Amino acid sequence: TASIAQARKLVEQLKMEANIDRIKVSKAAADLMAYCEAHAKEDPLLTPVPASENPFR
Amino acid sequence: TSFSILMSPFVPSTIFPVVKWITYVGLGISIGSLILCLIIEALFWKQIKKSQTSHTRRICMVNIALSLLIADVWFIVGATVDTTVNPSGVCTAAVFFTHFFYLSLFFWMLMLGILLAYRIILVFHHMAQHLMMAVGFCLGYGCPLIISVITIAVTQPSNTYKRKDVCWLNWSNGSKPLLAFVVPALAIVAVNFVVVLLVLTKLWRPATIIRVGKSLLILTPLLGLTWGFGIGTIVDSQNLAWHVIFALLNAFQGFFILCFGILLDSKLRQLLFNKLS
Amino acid sequence: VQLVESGGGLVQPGGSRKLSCSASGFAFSSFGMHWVRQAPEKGLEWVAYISSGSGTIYYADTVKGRFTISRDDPKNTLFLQMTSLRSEDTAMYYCVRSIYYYGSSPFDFWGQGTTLTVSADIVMTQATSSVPVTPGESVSISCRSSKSLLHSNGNTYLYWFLQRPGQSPQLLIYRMSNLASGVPDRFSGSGSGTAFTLTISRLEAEDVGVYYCMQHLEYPLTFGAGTKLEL
Amino acid sequence: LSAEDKAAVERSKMIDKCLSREKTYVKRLVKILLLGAGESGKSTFLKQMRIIHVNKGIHEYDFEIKNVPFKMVDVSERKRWFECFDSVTSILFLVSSSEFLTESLNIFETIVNNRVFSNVSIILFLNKTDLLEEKVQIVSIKDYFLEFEGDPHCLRDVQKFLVECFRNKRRKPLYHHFTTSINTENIRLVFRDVKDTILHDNLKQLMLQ
Amino acid sequence: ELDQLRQEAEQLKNQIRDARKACADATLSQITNNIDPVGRIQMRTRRTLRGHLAKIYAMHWGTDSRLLVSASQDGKLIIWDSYTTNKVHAIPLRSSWVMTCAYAPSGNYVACGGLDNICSIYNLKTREGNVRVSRELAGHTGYLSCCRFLDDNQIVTSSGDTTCALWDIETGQQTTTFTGHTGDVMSLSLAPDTRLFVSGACDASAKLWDVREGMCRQTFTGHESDINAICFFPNGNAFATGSDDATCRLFDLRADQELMTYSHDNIICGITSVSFSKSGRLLLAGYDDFNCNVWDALKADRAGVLAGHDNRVSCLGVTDDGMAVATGSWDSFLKIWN
Repeated sequence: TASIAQARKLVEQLKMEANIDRIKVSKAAADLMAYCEAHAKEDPLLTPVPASENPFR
Repeated sequence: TSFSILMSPFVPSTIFPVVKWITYVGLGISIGSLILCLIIEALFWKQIKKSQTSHTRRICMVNIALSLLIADVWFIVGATVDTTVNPSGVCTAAVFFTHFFYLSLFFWMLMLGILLAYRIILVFHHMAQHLMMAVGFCLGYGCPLIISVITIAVTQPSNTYKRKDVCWLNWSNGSKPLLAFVVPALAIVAVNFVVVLLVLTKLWRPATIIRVGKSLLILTPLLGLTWGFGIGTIVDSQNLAWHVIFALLNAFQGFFILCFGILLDSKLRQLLFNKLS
Repeated sequence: VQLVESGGGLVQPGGSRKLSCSASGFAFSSFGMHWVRQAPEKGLEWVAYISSGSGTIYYADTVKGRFTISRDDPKNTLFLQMTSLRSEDTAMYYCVRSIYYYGSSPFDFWGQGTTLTVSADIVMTQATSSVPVTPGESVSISCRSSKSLLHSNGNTYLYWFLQRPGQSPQLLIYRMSNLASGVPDRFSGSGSGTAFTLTISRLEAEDVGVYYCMQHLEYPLTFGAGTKLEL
Repeated sequence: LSAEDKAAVERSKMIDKCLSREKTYVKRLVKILLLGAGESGKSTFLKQMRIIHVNKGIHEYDFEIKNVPFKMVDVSERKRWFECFDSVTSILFLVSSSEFLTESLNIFETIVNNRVFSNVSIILFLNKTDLLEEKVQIVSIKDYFLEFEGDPHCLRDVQKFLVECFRNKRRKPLYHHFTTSINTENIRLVFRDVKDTILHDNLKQLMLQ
Repeated sequence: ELDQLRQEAEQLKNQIRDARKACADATLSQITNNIDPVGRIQMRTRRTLRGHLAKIYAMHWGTDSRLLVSASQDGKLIIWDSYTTNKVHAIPLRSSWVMTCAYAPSGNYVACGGLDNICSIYNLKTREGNVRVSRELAGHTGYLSCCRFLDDNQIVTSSGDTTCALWDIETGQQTTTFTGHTGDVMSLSLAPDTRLFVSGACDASAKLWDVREGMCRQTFTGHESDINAICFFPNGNAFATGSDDATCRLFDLRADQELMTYSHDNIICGITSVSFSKSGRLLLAGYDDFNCNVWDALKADRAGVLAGHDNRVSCLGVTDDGMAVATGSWDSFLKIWN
């Protein structure tokens, strides 16, 4: 009864999640490095800025 | 120069050739142990700051060590400087300084005893950290300053703060400035004694003997119970052997502080051995 | 929010008076408070400042020491005690609310204030005492300063207030750039160190009146003559 | 500073004062979890203390036993969130000695062995002891399979077995009591346990033990 | 019929496992064997924000990268000026057992919540000048782990009742309820576009939810214990988790599988917080060994160590300009690093 309904919900959710579009890990790696290289100069913790501009130095 | 000269008005001439050397050896070991203790405290200060009660205790420890270092150096100075050639300057500055810093030692030990009593009896009582700092520094250094300055102001113009032979302080059928050290110090010792018993009152309620003995021997040097032997060196001249006991248990007080109040704590031992490797 | 001031009136030469402000509808203990004067036909002028916690107190150098400031937080009542009142003190006084934390809006509320009649510091020139305008046309107003207000912390501390005819001033511009709450977004302004032009796009009615400019860079706070937009 | 910083700074200082004024109170406050594995017994016991005192999620109860601020917290799986209670002085664990107790014992074992609770003492209240006495006197199945102390006793051997079962899942002290049906005194008997707890904590902090 | 549905669920799980195995053409580490390591990044304590009276459990930065809301177990919620170490506000909470905080993107609001099962939203900019409770949001059966604002009138909560909620603050009613977790939800993070979010929930499983639709859009697994921290790479197409199994992991939504594990053999304590640097080059993770570390995200090596905390680091956060990073630990101290 109730267990049947819970199992139906679980099966429907698994079906909905299974059919989603998937891409290779290489594209994920490429996009992560693309973001990291695109904004390297604007990452002050990664690249420390001069104290004359730093709001904490 | 005997250590008992702090408490004792007199030192027997027969035992003096041994008592003076006991005092020199003990004072060397004491100054060395105090230097080592304060170096350890400064180096490991940031690694031991865990609780407010332990914080106040470590403050009292550091101040006791500082007071005994200063006063031990000053006592050796007063022992090495002749009175006839230097009626002033040294040997009167030395006297006031050594008196003040011994009162600092004894009043910091009293502060440690009061802290123990306050943390054992008034368990549900808390008071501002800076206000405890205020009381501790006002009693441990304010009271010694007040007492020693009053003594010098009531003695020096009449030339009694000086001694005759060894540059410490006088008591001879007249002006008695020595009772500005013997009276307070031993009084404090009495108080500390009560405190020690109270702690035993709490450690005998339930390795009971081992723990009780460890507590007793970690509290006797830091609360200065050994200074109670001074009573004897005022009560009688020698009798059996009071001056020898005084020198053997009180001159090395810095050594005992280092060995027990520093080198018997498990955490400090672990940190020091890890650093030394 | 409501600051209701009381105590005004006429005094004989010399004498004394105690003005008060009742604060209702805000956390008066958290707000610093100012007393700001205004001569009957002249510009504004600053009188005194009491801080949150009844600590910092600043006085106008003109009548300093002859008056004092105080606050009563439980009663939410502010006080200014004037002593030895000469004719130069004849002005309408206003009690002003200002809170100081990052991003706050100092001088955000003004009472109606009360009249009080009797029978180096930085200077700003209000270059014009009047600008004729036609409603619906954009207007722009000039104040000149005698020192840079761009402090090293990145701020600039000039303020623009508006007294509409018969009212108490309302903050238009706080800190040389910003816009207060309750004023239309058509008000703005810009400037550089020692110069500023206030901009009103789409001048509407009720914008007639006098615009005032003040320095909260250091003390005292100095006021200009105020430009009277006429219509 | 541009003085609008100065006022700003002053504001911060005021806030600091307030926080300092609360530090001393936070130390003065004693926290006690209430873990009882049931609903009726906890309600009755809290009702008794509330009668003594008067004369949502967590149900914080605030009271005083001898002019000491006391907060009793009284909050499946309890693993990550159940770690904010490592700041409490005690854990009052109410179980009834007239209803058998494997689940109560297992919950006790999970509680006590947690590193969250190493600096937290535990006060084992065994209540409904009148019910236990009646259950033993009147012919009823008595605790068995390790109770080598005689089932048909009056009151003592069964109690000793219960406690010596409760003190055995420990690899701060573990107090215990045998309060009666409701009780006559309950606040002065938790006050003693918390005072001994804090005294031992103070003694440890003074390297004096 | 129950057995048939269980078999169908097992078949679907096998299909999902095979699909995720398919796209794993190469491990993320292999494509990173040619990137210049960032080396040792030594960050000092520019500011120490002291004043909390007890354990700090959560912290949040402002969008101006200067204001900061921190939140501790003593019942206080303090707003600091990071630049000047000034306490802008001190908000006393009605329930001390509180384990989250948030700072509205517009800066007009902050949020908090905890063991009272309530998400309290406070108005910072009121005419009356005090920070008052704008709304108490109620409806969660369990304790509240984390709350984030999408905007000034929509908030998102996660609770230890296997449930997240999207609330309309004006009405006060759950506009959407997200269900599907098995265990207690511990942390959620919102994407930069504020249309999606991710959640970790004590069942070693993470879920990407759609705010508008309300359905569990994606799921991820791989961890071994409670997931205590979660955040997005600063583009909303990656997210990193920390767990009590002493292992951080970087997942990607589109690849729909695990990409890296940040771990060390000397790391045996769990992970309390994670937050990315602005460029995504640094993942700063808080731990229970009293320390906070800094991983070069793209190389899985340890770029730095933010030692300085005497107790467990419970929260950390990198600004919106990436200038500083704030760490709050159970030592009642908050520290700004740059």
